[PDB]
Amino acid sequence: DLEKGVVLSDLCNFLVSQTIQGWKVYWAGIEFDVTHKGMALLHRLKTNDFAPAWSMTRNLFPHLFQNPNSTIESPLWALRVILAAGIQDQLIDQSLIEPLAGALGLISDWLLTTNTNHFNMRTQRVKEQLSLKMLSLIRSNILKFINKLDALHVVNYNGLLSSIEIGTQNHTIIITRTNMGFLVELQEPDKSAMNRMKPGPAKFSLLHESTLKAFT
Amino acid sequence: ILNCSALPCLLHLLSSPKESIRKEACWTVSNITAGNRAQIQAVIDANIFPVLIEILQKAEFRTRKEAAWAITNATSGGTPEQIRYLVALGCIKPLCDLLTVMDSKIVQVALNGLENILRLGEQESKQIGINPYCALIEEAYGLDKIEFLQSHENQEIYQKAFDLIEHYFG
Ligand SMILES: [Cl-]
Repeated sequence: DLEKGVVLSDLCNFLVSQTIQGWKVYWAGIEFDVTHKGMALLHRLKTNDFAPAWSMTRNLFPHLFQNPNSTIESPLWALRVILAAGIQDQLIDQSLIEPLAGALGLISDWLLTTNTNHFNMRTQRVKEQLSLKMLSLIRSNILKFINKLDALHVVNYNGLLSSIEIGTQNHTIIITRTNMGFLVELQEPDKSAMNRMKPGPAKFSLLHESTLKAFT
Repeated sequence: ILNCSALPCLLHLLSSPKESIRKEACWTVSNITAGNRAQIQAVIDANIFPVLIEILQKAEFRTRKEAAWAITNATSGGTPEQIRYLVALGCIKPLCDLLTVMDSKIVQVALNGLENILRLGEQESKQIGINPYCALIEEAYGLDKIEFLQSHENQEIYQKAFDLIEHYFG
């Protein structure tokens, strides 16, 4: 009765409030503090208008910075991609009931593909699936994925893990930890952006350390 | 560069181990499926569409793109009999899957293919006054995925998406 009203409000509304630092985001009962820090630099690295002679980050990710078919998105987009990835990683990989997977799938697709703050859920089979258990399941698995991201080390030349890849049917999300912060990038499922000769498309952005450090 | 006399020649090539072959085989089928109604019927008679739809889900992306083009071309120039056959094989879900991809070109192909199926439902509604393929698209999460495309960047996609919702759904 009341449960549905609340569960819908929380899952189907990605609230964004503009602030001095950047944005205040609220979704699925979770607060996030997104910021502009790094985005200034991130643009200069791609267009190649920076002071120093070279950049270590620009060299490590040429499929992003030296790719004419890549484009930069906002930190809000970065957050959505991580959230979408958290759902896709922890949950959808296991074998669970099909209407639940389709529900999580739709929600991750809404986060990943669009920039809309409201999700008008028109698929009916899913709409009935929306429970407090479902919300609870998402919340915990978002937190797990964030802790999993916090466990990453900054890109290095040892054997220490520094990134995470999530491969869906239609996408490949890669989140790598750098000195700037978490470099979030979205490629085609065949990773066509890596093709050095004729590089495929890729959206990417930065999520600053601070946003995740609140949870750790 | 090479020619074939028989059509079931390609049925073998679509089930090869090499992706590079399968991809180019699908590209060839799409050219045949782009033709007239008898040419489409030839492909139906050789049992090619069943393996195309299997490819459209299971195969890697570059191959799926050409398999998609092939099926959308069938729905474009195909007869009411031929389109119903594709739907019976279960091509709507495979098409709805493509709606969320990054490549705008492939999204438009999926939208056209779905529209072709939906416009056929307008005729079928006159012949229970309801479009049968609306229910099937909703159940394949297509309705929501089309809803997403209303807010898409590309003009040609978001106008098509708005049109489909107003005309057939909302
Ligand atoms: Cl909380």
